[PDB]
Amino acid sequence: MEDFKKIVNNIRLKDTFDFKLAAFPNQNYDQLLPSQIYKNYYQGIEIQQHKYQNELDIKIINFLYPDGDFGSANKNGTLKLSLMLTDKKNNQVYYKLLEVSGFKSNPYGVDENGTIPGLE
Repeated sequence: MEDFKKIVNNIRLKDTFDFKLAAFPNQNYDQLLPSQIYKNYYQGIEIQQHKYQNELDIKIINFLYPDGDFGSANKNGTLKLSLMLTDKKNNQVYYKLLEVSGFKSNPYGVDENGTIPGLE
């Protein structure tokens, strides 16, 4: 169908697949702060794999702040997606961290509950 090692280097959000969180079914990426996603994906992630579904399986197993703390992520509207990629031919599982931006952001990194990065 297509060699896996050629399609894995092409996995990109909004292209190959999209995700929707069980906690925010009707909200786009740009209306969600990275911190909101990080604190609510435990409710469930629905993957919409648009391409390569014959050859590959894409799962987001963890959402991580690029630098380890929400303020930094909320400022850049960025997240580090920890992925699990299954090669459907051989059935081997591969892991890959992918950094994506385009999520809601605010200049100081304050979160959805008013918390300020580093204060208190």
